[PDB]
Amino acid sequence: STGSATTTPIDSLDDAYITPVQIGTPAQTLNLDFDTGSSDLWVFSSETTASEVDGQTIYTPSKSTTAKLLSGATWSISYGDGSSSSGDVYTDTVSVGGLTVTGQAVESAKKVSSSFTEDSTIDGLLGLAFSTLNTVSPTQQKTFFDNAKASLDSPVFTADLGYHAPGTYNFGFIDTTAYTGSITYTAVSTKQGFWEWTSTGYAVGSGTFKSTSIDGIADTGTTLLYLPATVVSAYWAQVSGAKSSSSVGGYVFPCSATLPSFTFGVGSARIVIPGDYIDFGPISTGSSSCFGGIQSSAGIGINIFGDVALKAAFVVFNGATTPTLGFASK
Ligand SMILES: NC[C@H]1O[C@@H](CC(=O)NCc2ccccn2)[C@H](O)[C@@H]1O
Repeated sequence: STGSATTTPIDSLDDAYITPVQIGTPAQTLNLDFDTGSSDLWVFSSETTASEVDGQTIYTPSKSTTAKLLSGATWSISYGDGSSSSGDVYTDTVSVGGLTVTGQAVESAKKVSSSFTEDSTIDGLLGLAFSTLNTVSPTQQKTFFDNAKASLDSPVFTADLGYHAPGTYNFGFIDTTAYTGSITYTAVSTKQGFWEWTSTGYAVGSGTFKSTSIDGIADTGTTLLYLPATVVSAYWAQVSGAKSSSSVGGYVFPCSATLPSFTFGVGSARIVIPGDYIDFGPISTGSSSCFGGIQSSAGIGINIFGDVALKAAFVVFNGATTPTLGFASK
């Protein structure tokens, strides 16, 4: 089997991407944030505290003939940005782009934090990291990908995120028309439950490539590119007027600037992030100070190749017995 679904930016800045997902019988379609940095599939639901729902589409398990309460199971997750959610668990039929999994754990939110409430466009998350990170207790549950894997033509999914444009998540096959040149594959460590890999270095604009190992995770659920302070300082030094602002919470730059590209290494291959991918617009409405798309990982504990990096590439998440990651230009 295979699946193919279009993923769409939630706003004009590509702050996140949503992908339609069919849950239950008859189908209830929710727009979920596919997140390769976490491993829970959770949704706004008929069980979510009323005051914490503001415009989201909810899952109502009582209206699904295939929904079954997973007795005694609860879940609770907190993300790197401090957001969080929790609730109980159903199993139900879940389909993504024509690919169907029966008995998928669908985690129903009873509580969500304010940032989820305030985002009317995201109805929940679909985790695509390794199932070892799944928070369901007392019996850990598998991700959609892990459940589907055996049935897929090939045990892979691919992320093809657009810049200010729709893109595609494919499951079970590699669309050879969706990228240019070749796909370069690189080793993955699953020791922390992430798609963790080591970049071979970087360049700023037309500058010389710096060969240096940068360990980090491929995370579709993170907006920006978070890299070591040395690397990030070298980037923003090439932008006149750019500075790190503690009040704003990162590097900002004059909105009149032209941003240089940023290149990262994948083995001997190179992925080039165009400068305008790194522009996340005015820090507040009407401001002439703009927020940068490359930020320091110093306060995070990990480097994160988020959407800013990934949308410059066609990315293969290879879930073979020994997982690997593939990157191609496009
Ligand atoms: N500290 C490492 C962990 O932090 C995550 C980064 C994060 O929170 N991104 C934003 C975000 C918000 C809401 C939902 C999903 N992502 C990584 O995926 C790891 O899991």
